[PDB]
Amino acid sequence: KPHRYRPGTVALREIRRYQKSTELLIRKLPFQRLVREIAQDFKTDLRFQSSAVMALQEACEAYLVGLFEDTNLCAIHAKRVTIMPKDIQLARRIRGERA
Amino acid sequence: KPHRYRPGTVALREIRRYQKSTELLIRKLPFQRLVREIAQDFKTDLRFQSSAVMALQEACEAYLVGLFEDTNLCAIHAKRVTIMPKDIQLARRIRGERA
Amino acid sequence: VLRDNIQGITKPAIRRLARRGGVKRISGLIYEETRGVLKVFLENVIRDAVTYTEHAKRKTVTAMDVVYALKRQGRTLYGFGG
Amino acid sequence: KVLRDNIQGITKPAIRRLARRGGVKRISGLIYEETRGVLKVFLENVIRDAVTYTEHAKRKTVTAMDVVYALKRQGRTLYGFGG
Amino acid sequence: AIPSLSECQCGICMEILVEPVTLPCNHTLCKPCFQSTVEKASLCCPFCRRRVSSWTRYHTRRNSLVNVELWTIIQKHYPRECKLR
Amino acid sequence: SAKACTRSSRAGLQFPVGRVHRLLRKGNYSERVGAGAPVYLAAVLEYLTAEILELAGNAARDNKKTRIIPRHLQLAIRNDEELNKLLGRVTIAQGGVLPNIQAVLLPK
Amino acid sequence: SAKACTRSSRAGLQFPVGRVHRLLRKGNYSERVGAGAPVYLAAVLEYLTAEILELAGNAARDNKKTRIIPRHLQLAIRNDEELNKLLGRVTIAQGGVLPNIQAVLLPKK
Amino acid sequence: HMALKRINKELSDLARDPPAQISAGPVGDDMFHWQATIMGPNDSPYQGGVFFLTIHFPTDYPFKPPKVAFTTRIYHPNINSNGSICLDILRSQWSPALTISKVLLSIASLLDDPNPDDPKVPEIARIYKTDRDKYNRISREWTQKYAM
Amino acid sequence: MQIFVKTLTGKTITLEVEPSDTIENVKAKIQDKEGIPPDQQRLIFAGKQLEDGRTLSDYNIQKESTLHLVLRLRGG
Amino acid sequence: KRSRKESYSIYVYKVLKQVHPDTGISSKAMGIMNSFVNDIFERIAGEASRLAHYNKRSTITSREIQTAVRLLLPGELAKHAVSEGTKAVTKYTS
Amino acid sequence: RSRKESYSIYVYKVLKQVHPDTGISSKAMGIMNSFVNDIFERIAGEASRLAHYNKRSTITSREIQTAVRLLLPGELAKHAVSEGTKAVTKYTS
DNA sequence: ATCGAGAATCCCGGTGCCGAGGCCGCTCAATTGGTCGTAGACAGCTCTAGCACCGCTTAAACGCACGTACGCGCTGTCCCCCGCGTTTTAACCGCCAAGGGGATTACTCCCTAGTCTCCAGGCACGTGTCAGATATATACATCCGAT
DNA sequence: ATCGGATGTATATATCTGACACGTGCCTGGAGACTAGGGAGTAATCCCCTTGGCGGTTAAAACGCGGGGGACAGCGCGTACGTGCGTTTAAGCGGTGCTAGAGCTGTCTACGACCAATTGAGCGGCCTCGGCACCGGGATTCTCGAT
Ligand SMILES: [Zn+2]
Ligand SMILES: [Zn+2]
Repeated sequence: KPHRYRPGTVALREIRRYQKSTELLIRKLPFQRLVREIAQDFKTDLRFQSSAVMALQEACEAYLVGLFEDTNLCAIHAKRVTIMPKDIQLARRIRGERA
Repeated sequence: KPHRYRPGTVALREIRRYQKSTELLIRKLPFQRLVREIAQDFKTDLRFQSSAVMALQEACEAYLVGLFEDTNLCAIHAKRVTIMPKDIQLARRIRGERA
Repeated sequence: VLRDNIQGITKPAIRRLARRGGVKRISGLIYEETRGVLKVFLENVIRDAVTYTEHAKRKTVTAMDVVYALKRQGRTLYGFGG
Repeated sequence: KVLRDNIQGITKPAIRRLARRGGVKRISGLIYEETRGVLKVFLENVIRDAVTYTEHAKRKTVTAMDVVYALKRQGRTLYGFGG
Repeated sequence: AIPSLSECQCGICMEILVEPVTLPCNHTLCKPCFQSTVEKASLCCPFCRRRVSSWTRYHTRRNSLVNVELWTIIQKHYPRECKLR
Repeated sequence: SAKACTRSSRAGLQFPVGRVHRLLRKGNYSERVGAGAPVYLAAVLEYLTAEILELAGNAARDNKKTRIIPRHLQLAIRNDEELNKLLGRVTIAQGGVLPNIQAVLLPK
Repeated sequence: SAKACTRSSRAGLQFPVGRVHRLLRKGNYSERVGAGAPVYLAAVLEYLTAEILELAGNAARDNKKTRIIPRHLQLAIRNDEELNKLLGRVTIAQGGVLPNIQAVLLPKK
Repeated sequence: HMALKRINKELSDLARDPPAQISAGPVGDDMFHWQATIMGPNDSPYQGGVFFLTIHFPTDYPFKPPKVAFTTRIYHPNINSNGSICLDILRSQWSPALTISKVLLSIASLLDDPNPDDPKVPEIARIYKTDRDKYNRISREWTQKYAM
Repeated sequence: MQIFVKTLTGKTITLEVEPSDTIENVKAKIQDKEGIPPDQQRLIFAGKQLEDGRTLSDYNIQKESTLHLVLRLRGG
Repeated sequence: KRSRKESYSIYVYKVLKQVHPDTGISSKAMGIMNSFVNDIFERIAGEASRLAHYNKRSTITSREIQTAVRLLLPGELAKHAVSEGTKAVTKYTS
Repeated sequence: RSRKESYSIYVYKVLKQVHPDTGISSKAMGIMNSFVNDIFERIAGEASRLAHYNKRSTITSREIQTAVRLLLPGELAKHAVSEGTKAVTKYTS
């Protein structure tokens, strides 16, 4: 009696929705805290301009989007629809990031 | 009565032998003719220094060897032993050459 | 001092990134690898950014330093300066 | 004195030798045409820039320096020929 | 598709077109004027005054400029102008 | 052309010839800068900017908006083959990605 | 130092310093060039060259030869970790490739 | 070549429909050289003034803009002392479809009211725009001293 | 007294000037006699430019003095 | 008051008005245009400098800029840009 | 004729200093020349960029040090900076 | 093959806000005008190396026949992400408050480019010699059918 | 589970040649001394904005459960590719001959750098009104269980 969508028919709706929007997808404070942690690991007592954090978020999001696109391509090439970590390392190695 | 090797042993022997060696693996004259044809397509009546042809051959051989390594890695990822044209296409697509 | 902030990149965030990338189904072990690669990339960028900041005898990492490090790495960015 | 269809000069055993150096064990039958196409595309890309360099300098003979500079511009630095 | 002789002529040359091309601004005139304008003029339609370089790039690489339907009509209607030109 | 007027109007361009000339001269590119270089450079820059902006405006009009936003720039750059080839390694801030979904993943 | 010997000898290097200074000045890198930069640059160049030469010589000796051919240089560059990262996009003429075979292709038991 | 034929259609069209208050003709046998005469518009301080213009046509017409020069001296904000003319049509808005009659009537319109956006000479520019009477009677005395 | 002004082309024009005369009136007279605009002329005397508010006696122009005429043309 | 900072705002706005007579541009897209113009100018100037140093010359003549454009740009954009530059310089000299 | 310069003799000196036995062939010498030139161009370009970034019109040693830190990987960069600092300290007195 | 109930998405109209385009005042750099040391365009000469040809090999390419092993498709099993409802949590907006440090200006001083003069470090060239490639003859590691 | 060919690979020894190491003449670029002025270091001051915090409120995250579709393993097959052998093909090596064109040299003419005045283009600051954000209502269209 209750109405439930079949598995996988709402994921495509999410794909269609998210490829239409442009806003960021990672919450601001967690990313800012992570950036501050890494920076203070490198050199202590640093201050960040807000524009720098925004630029870092844009770059990280674009890089991850590209990586996931290539991972999905590899997973499809392996006659599957699910992305697995081995796809991620294969794509990264072919791109030359780790060799 | 005749002694013939199992399919897949002398191929490994060739793999071991060629990787140790370093000589050029393409005949000089056909490659020179191909280079002259491609060049005369652009501008007419060119003359080629021998060093230019040698450098072009070295670059082409290195590029093809790298592409074949990546193709083999993709083929092994797809749970196969044979390399196929779709594997070359996928490797080029990941590398960003085809775009 | 701060510790264990990599968990701030929550599972729904990686899910949304995959959904934008064009992914229908995600395995359960993707998230750890994604966090690892994100940490590696961030470390690589911040090293150059902090080096640029420290060279100029400053103390604040302006957006110009970050965009300059990104340009050096081969990932040129438009919008925040340059 | 023009030349024609010389891409067949890259023989099947030559591509097999290159693949063996790459580290492959079994080769499909359709690899050779794809390899020939890829090689032709790459050669065209390099030769265009080399010819541009040799044409700018008001010369008529491509040299090692032109090809080396073209490769360096394309992103594949080459040692062993000067520069 | 104009039977009239006068309207057919090039807006600049004042004679019958030779191998015409149709602009995205729905303006028709002979190709040599387009070649001359792209080499020397402002790379825009003299009347519309809006740039068409993007359209020209798209159509040029596949030689989409040639228009067969407007080609056939001009000689089938007015052969002697084409022959003298 | 007739002398004794502004340089940018002699060539019929809108980009500043003088500023480009100063940038070339003091930009640590070469010891001397020719008099014909800045005009050529300004013309090339103007042509490229006009080419980008025409497609951006077309996309904005197709998207019912009358003001160009970075999403329109992303659409215009990525949809054109030549410009995408030129700007291969460049990321536009807040532009999203092109709508593209693989054929295999589509429902049967 | 004593300011009596040659600049390379004064700084205790083998690479030239005056030649590096001339290259920096005439290379169109800056309007002005400091008096300490060429020494630093020559030192860095000498250190990198020394490391690569040491590795190449070790590889050649392990192969039982008295001359460094390009193959030994290629082996030294590839086997080392940091040098391989530094020269990842460099092609060495007549350098061959490192020997490796994927574990899957090996014969079964 | 084609420029000759184009200029021939130009002469035919200007002869069949002569412009009002402006008339041009061939100064010499050479087809490119032209002499034109313009009469001062009624709604202007240029009453009683007749002005002669010389016209040079480049080889590529109308594919390149033509050149015009003032034989006489006229006090206008957009005109140099030696006879240069500053119009965006002649160097910036030239189009092959544009013809020779409307450039002359545009010059007449400029003589009716000048354009102060791009002053050829700042002195006459603020003579014009600071006060009307200044420009009015100085242009008057100019048109009696030279045109008449 | 009377002075001479030599133009850029070498042409020499005679001028009737006085130490107490105003610059604008003299420039207007030059415009009437020659056609050159009044203030577009640049007058050079012993390497010093002439100001509109200044007088002839201020710059010490004597009888039979030669001035240099400079044309300032902008636009085109 | 803050110090002056030069930018290509006015010229890009003028070109936009020339192309589309009734469309404005946001601030972020304006900055993106400015950055893109700077990037392309840096690319062309650097390529021209290296190419002129390769031939033991000293001046960046318009020939060097033309060859740098023909190298950097793709097939069709290079041809159109060369045509535009040659037309502009020919108009400028005469 | 004309003279062409190279880093051949200095590379040979370094080789003799490190390995006093092994000789080096011609092609290896050309490869070392190309490597030295490539590294020099990279470091000089980075130093010039850093100098222009802060509105500086000169290239001091610290620009070279920062360029070395930026370019080379970790251990190599640290050792190179140590060597350069030692050379500058010894040269200045 | 479809009808129908339920849920997500698009169209349209009204209300409100802030930033984008235009205007005003002003400081600085682009333009003009002239002079001057030199970059390279051009003509002429030289001789290196690239192009074309020929002859004789002999290694490499080719086509064919046979066997076999693996790419591919079918079937089944199971288990693990997905979709949805409920509960816990901190992101985010708005606000206030301080002071660290980026940004600016003025002063001084000393580092380096330019110039001239002199001299030896490195390059083109020529020469002697041994490191290694080549050929020939054994010793041994490894593969394959079949016990 | 090895056994015995049988193949290919690795090892030891003579050899002879061409590439590598070294000496030589010298000349052009590197070094030493002196000068001048602008670029950079440093001290003092402003106020921008970055860190820190507090209250709420609500969108987003964490959690759990039913299950259905997808990952993975096993099995059969027949077709494509490896392996080997005899045959045809053109790469490779040597030697010769011709000359187009790279490379160098000497003149001098015109293009570009420096210098001063000067003023208009462009930049900083303000302001206002319309395009876009947003909300509420309705119309449209995918979607799935049941036929
Ligand atoms: Zn026509
Ligand atoms: Zn039109």
